[PDB]
Amino acid sequence: GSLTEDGLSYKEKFVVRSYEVGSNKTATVETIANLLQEVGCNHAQSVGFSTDGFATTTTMRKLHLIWVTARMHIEIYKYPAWGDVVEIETWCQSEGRIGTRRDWILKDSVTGEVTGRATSKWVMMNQDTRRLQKVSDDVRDEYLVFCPQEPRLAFPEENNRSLKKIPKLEDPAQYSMIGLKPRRADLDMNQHVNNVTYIGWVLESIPQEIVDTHELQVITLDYRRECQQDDVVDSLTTTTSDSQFLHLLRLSGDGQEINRGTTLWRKK
Amino acid sequence: GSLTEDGLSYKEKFVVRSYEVGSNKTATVETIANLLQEVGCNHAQSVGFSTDGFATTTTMRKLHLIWVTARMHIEIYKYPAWGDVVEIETWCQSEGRIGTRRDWILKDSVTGEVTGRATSKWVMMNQDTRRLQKVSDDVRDEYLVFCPQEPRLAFPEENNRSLKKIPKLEDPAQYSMIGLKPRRADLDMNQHVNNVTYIGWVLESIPQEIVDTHELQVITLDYRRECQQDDVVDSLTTTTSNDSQFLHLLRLSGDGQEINRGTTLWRKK
Ligand SMILES: FC(F)(F)c1ccnc(N2CCNCC2)n1
Ligand SMILES: FC(F)(F)c1ccnc(N2CCNCC2)n1
Repeated sequence: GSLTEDGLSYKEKFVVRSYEVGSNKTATVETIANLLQEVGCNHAQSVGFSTDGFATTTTMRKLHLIWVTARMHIEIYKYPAWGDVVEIETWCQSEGRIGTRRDWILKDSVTGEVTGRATSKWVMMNQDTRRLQKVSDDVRDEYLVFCPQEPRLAFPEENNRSLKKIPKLEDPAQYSMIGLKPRRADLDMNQHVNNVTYIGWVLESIPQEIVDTHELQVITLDYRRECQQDDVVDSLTTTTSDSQFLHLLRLSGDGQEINRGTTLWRKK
Repeated sequence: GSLTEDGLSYKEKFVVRSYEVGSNKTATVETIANLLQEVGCNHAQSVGFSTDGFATTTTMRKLHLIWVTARMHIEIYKYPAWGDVVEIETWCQSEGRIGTRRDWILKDSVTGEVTGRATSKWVMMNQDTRRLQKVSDDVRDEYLVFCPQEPRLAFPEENNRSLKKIPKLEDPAQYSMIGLKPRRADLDMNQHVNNVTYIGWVLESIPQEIVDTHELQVITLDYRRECQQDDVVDSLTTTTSNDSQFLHLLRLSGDGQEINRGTTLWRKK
């Protein structure tokens, strides 16, 4: 992997592994999400971010601040097959004092065609109190050194899916998967549940017949609260329709919302 | 006219006037460009900018700075007819240290449909030395108070026309209109040549047959240097192409110094 000539974006090639593919011998959406996170980490390291798992700036470390994902949106046109090489380009953009964005474009290395795109919204959080906050002047200045200053968006279209408001699923849910618990493989190097695990948990309540007869085209996931190592989650799903679903992850005990999202599926 | 509910954009309605229309009884592209400038001025006044003809901030007046247009890009799907009401929404965005952008959406007031869109790039300049510069931290902070912080673009599409690099027309030009001079009606309240005058001058070298048989769809104009009140301009045009496309160059009649370059795309009626 490497920064591009202008130093404002990063590219990396990945060979899809045997254990990374589903029943149709193509990468799962979780494999895709792990690759987006990996190229994001490799970009942060190349532009001088911390190497402790938190990917923080100098000012963020002095103020005890960390980034937390607020939203992940992924659209796949073609999932790469086992053994195929997929190239991913990523870049960041500052969004005033609201937070920052990380965008990605996925290409077939052989054909050069775009096979997918993704966007993520990140918000500042004080690491100790867990309280959200605005992005300060000093942090906005650090982002100007490695981000394009003119807008560059993976999802440019006006009123596109990536910015849609997601409603809250009302009981009773059409489908559910109860008692989901993370194991050590679900934790990152800082013992927090990895963001990709929540995508897997959302997908657990989709009926196996849908997965067998449809391809996942779009997934939009909001993040509200974290699942701890000893927490238990229930994954709920209702058809809103292509097939479209509304999703909700909540703690098994008190029913506290951890995530909400939507998925759009195309018949194979 | 008024700021919208969130206070991050501005809207205004205009009734197209008799002297504002061309041969097909619809607004000229110069009428459209004047309306964009007017709604831009009304937005700046509503968010606390100076009222002297230079749309300046408190920090800009302190540092003797002004904005200058670097590029204007306009795309029209339907020109409003004489007597029609056109609604225009405008907003600004900060582009880091490079400069700022002002975007516009034009709608038919009756149907609610988008009839056109425009975007403009602005660069900081010291008013005394005329030297270009980067946008300072204090100016970027002033723009955050009245601009949307998430990107809002009139031209979102990937490699869209509004960002295309424009080449320099090589002599000899296919067409030309020589000896163009501005009169007092071409000057703004600060005695500088109005930006819309340059659009008119570019269009002067398009043959009348093209204007009679085609409608202008897209115009992209780069601004490099200003024409003074006593300067004389030559307008040059060469066809580069059902659509007709042209390359344009405005230069001073004497020494041939470039003042503007641009392109136009026309569709057969
Ligand atoms: F994205 C987000 F909404 F900002 C988000 C994601 C994940 N956690 C949070 N928290 C939990 C701790 N205290 C309130 C904020 N918030
Ligand atoms: F857009 C632009 F290129 F920045 C521009 C437009 C108009 N004038 C100028 N300059 C800068 C150099 N000194 C003379 C005035 N520059």
